[PDB]
Amino acid sequence: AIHRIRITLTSRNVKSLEKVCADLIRGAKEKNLKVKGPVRMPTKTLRITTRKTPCGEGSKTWDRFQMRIHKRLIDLHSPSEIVKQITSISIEPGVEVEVTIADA
Amino acid sequence: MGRVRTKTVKKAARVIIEKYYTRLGNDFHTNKRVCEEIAIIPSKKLRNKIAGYVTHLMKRIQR
Amino acid sequence: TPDIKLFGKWSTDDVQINDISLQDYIAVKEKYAKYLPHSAGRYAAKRFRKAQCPIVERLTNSMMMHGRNNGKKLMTVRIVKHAFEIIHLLTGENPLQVLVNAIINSGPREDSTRIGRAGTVRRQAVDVSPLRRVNQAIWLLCTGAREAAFRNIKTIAECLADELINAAKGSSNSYAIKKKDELERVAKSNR
Amino acid sequence: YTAFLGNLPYDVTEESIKEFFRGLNISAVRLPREPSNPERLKGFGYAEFEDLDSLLSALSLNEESLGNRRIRVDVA
Amino acid sequence: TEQMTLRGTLKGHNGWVTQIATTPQFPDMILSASRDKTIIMWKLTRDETNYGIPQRALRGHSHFVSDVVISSDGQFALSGSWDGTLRLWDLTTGTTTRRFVGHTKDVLSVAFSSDNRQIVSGSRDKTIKLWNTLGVCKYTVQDESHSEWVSCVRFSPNSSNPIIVSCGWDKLVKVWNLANCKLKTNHIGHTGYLNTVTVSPDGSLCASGGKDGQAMLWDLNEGKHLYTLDGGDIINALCFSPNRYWLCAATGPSIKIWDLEGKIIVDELKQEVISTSSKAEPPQCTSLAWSADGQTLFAGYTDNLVRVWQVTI
Amino acid sequence: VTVKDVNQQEFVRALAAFLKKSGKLKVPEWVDTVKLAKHKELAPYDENWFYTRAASTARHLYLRGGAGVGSMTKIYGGRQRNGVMPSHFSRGSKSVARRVLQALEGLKMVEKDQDWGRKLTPQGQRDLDRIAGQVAAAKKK
Amino acid sequence: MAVQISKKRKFVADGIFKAELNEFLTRELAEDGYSGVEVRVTPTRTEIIILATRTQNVLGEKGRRIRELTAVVQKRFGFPEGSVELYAEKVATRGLCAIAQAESLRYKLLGGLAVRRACYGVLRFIMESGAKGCEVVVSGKLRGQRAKSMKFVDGLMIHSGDPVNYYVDTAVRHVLLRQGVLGIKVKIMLPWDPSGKIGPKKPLPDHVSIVEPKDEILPTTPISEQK
Amino acid sequence: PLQSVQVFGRKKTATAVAHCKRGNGLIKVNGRPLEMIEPRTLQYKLLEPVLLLGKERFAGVDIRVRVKGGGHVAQIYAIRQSISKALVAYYQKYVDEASKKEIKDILIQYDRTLLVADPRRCESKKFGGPGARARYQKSYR
RNA sequence: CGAGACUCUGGCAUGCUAACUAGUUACGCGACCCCCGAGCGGUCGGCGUCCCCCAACUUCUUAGAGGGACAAGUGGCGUUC
RNA sequence: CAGACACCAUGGUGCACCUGACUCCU
Repeated sequence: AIHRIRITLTSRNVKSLEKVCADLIRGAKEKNLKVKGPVRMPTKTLRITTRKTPCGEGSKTWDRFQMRIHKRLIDLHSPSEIVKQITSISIEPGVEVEVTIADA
Repeated sequence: MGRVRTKTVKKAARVIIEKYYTRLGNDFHTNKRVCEEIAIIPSKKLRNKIAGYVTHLMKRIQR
Repeated sequence: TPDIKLFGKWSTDDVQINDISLQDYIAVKEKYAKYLPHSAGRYAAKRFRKAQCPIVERLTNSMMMHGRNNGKKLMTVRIVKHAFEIIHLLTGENPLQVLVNAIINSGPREDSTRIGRAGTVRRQAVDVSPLRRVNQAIWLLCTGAREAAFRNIKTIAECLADELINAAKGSSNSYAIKKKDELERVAKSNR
Repeated sequence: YTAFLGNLPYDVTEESIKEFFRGLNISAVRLPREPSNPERLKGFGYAEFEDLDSLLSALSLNEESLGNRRIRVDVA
Repeated sequence: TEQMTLRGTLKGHNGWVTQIATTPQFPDMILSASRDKTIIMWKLTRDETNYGIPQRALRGHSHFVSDVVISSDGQFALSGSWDGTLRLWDLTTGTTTRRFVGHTKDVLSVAFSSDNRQIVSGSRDKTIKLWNTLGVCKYTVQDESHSEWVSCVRFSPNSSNPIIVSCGWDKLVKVWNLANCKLKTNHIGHTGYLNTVTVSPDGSLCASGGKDGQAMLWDLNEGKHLYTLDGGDIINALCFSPNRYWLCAATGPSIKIWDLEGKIIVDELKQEVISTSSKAEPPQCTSLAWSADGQTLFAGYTDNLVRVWQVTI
Repeated sequence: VTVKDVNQQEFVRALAAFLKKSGKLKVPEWVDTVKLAKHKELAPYDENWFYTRAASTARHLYLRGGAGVGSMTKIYGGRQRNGVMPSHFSRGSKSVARRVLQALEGLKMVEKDQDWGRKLTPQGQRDLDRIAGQVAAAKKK
Repeated sequence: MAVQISKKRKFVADGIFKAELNEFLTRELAEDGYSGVEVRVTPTRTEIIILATRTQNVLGEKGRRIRELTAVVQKRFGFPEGSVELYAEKVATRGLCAIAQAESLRYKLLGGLAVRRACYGVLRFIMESGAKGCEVVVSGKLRGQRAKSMKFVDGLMIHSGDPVNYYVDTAVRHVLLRQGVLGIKVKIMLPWDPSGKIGPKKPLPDHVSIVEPKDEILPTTPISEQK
Repeated sequence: PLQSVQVFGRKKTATAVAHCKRGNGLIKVNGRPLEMIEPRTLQYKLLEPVLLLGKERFAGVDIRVRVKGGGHVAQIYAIRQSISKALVAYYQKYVDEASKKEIKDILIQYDRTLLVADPRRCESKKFGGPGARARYQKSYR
């Protein structure tokens, strides 16, 4: 029986995230699952304001570093074991892929 | 006044004219896609300036 | 409305644009037929956008100065449309046309630019632009409005209507009649 | 699959390894030696293989010393 | 021979009117593919104020519709557009009956059959995709199918034979049979890359014209060369008339129209005015199409006008 | 319809009279002397704002799915004038604004419902749309 | 994500393991010619892969040192048994490995060789292995209390805009002296910028490649064959 | 179900989506007409194009609008650009090119740019100054 | 070498790809239902709420590929560069 | 080319330093 499994994908490298999300959607249809598609959750812009000048006599030089993480979920109406079986294999580097029993 | 054409557009467009004067035309979206076809330009905007100056050249050289 | 567009509570028609140089810098009914003075919220995008903005809309613009009053056109257009009401109950005339006459008698004719002569102060008899003649009209009109209200029972609208009426016909009780003439004084003056 | 080495003792490579690490054939292996005239004992080179019948020997024939060197068969 | 006085002008376009198409039921319908990312339907008033009124806007692409082709009835609009998609519109309303994703590059060509089933498109992706009306790419004609940009795929009227007469940027015309997609012939020996190609309206004779603009005539039933009808300027559109053999060349400085049985020039529909710059001066006819009858010669230029000519002696 | 179709400033005063037509609107024991908000330099002119505030609350809860104590406290306050310091928005009293809520709940003008708090009563959906028509038929701003 | 640290915090916390590891193995694996680490997240195994130019000191004898090199990493940085499996990485080129070169030049400058001559030896050698550009800066006090800077540049070095950041391989070494500290600052602009395979950020933004036409000409008459 | 077109009208951060659905209904900006929320000082602006086009173009459709973002003033142009575009998009696909063009002809001589998007947004703030272009008060000797 | 080129951002993509951590419109639209108004009243239209679906779509929204800006165009000017 | 032209003082200190080789043995 099917079991609507969320596949949450978090990364900061978009085209790394995109090339793995391409693997998950196709490989779910390569060996048949639900295929649903990329539910584009918005990116989170982690912005931190820093001093560019230590021992800051002179000019107030402000420096800001941003880091953008990128979320998306893939809910799959598909049989619970072989959802996580086909997807979670063969992807070790670069991209966190979170298959999820919930949204049952 | 600004964004006047530097050395990189004119030197690149010159080689394009003398080899492709048949397959070049005067429509930009022709020549922009022709500079997609016949050239390897590391930017669309650089290709906009090159193939646009190709249309600048092709209008001149057909005179 | 598709035949003729008027002002929000007055008429853009029956407006007597009666200066020599100030044609097509003063227009309320020619292309600028507006119930609501607001173009896009910017007026310094071009040098052209000055003559694009009508004098009725620049008045709502040139009023909001004085940083506590800056960034407030909704207070301004209120007080500006209040000021037209205070014109008509003092005049009976079209208060746009009073405002349109107020640009006329407040616009200078010849002014002076600075020049040097033997260490002594002389100034060159020059015309100003009819763009500037409007801009020297409006800014002197906008000065006497907030100033006379600033420690008086009268609001700015009561002072601005008195500023327009006494500059619609020069009465030297509006600030704009009194300061135009000092600008025009220097032209027939030095050298 | 290569077994990168920081040294590789006296049965170095280039028909010194065509019968020692494995029995199955290889393509070509670079060594800094000129492996015919000096008979010089030196290792800064590598060992390229095809990885069909090569993995069984060298992971028990790592960590060793044919001369006084130390074979690090770390496969990648 | 006969002549053509200026019957009128069409109005109402943004960008260059890249193609024009009549449906066989309505010669009062002209579907004019303009560079506004939205083809305009024109139900022809045949007026002197305009020649027609804008009937529909088939709204929306990401780039320009190069070739357009109507249903043989006048109900559907195949806007083969440079967004990568051909879009089969409901020509009466809007309403894409089928967007054709699958051409990876700018869709140069589109053809819609007398069968009203065969959709064949050529593009800058150097593919020839025999689509179906549901977007089913029934076959993508490749493997020496114009190894340069596929310029324009053209139907022989498919009651004669199921032929795509496809010209390309490889100075060739690849003439195929359909549903097997092997060459009826490759027309070899053209000068200049072939911007356009036409059929005789029985699928009988093949005329090919391009960059050099030499209207090379071929026995389309044979793939054997008749002669080279002589243009010389870059032909942007060729079309035999459906009522007589009048092939017309959409060229740079003019519109060279001829009689083709026998070979004589009928007129030369001019398109130039005095605007000397002079690298900026001349407009060109980028598209000519006949009427549904072949009485009105529609000429969709690069000037946002389609000047028309009912044949008047 | 809604009450958003009719004049809101008439609505917060016609329903204020309707809460006076209710006769009770469950006023707190402290409105003659209170600060009532850290935004206000002065105590209120009267006590009859409390009808208007609940006439402003029941209109607000007609549109929500339900709200309560913190939601009313951002509505009626504004810039807290910080004297020698820059002024900032905050929230005033959370007791009298809750006293508003328990009143309209007690009169069944709004009622404790879903979405965490008080949504309209259907009697309130009548009595708002009743006085909405009383707002609308009188004048239309 | 509940109930861990934030997904905001997690991708913050990913580099925090990276920084303390690289600083520590700069302090100890510089004897390997420390080119870096490679922590590969694999199931049931933390594949740490030690990038170096002398990988004959990573195991010691019979994997001796790895069982204390991992026992630093596996035990201090939160790893179970069998997780941290150490791997060598003897990098193929080293002349494109300025990190290991400013390491190795410090084995010629702090290790002992003449100032120009070591900068003749290595700067040639990093160009011998290949460089679009390669530069050597030794900055600070020398010959008493006066600060000096020794620039040894080879190849092409660009600095414009955005491709200054992609195209180079840079190394700074704080070499300690009996009189001060100098900075061995070695940058190598990558020869694999338009190539290898290909390099970063589509080939050079000041450059355009075209293909040759070889088309649209013919001697032939128009004559076809049925195919 | 009834025929409809969806559009948008845009200020800096203000998108108002109006579905110009066939039938008989108002221009319901958030379900209500324009005599609501009370900015009502730019009130002649948003009421202007309906007078110039006639309400029968807008009353031959129901226009219910969803609006979000911006301030009060940013939404006034956001709804005025939208329902102008709603009326164009209704006639263009469904009814006629000629009326929507005449609608486009009516909207454009006073030209509030009610059919094209506007690229004006808030400029990105850089450091070293309290303003987007203005800098701090400087001190010299 | 810098600068340009280049990156990123503001824009322009009812094209295109995705959505049940977004939604939207869409129904039957009911329901809390208000007659407020039309409509006798249903229904309509109604802010929310929800029936909401195995509706639909990505329009809003998100983020993905793309395209769009190049005097490019035109028409003057300028070594006519 | 071709309209109008005033006085305005002073002031100071260290490091620019004189040769070649390439058995890293890969």
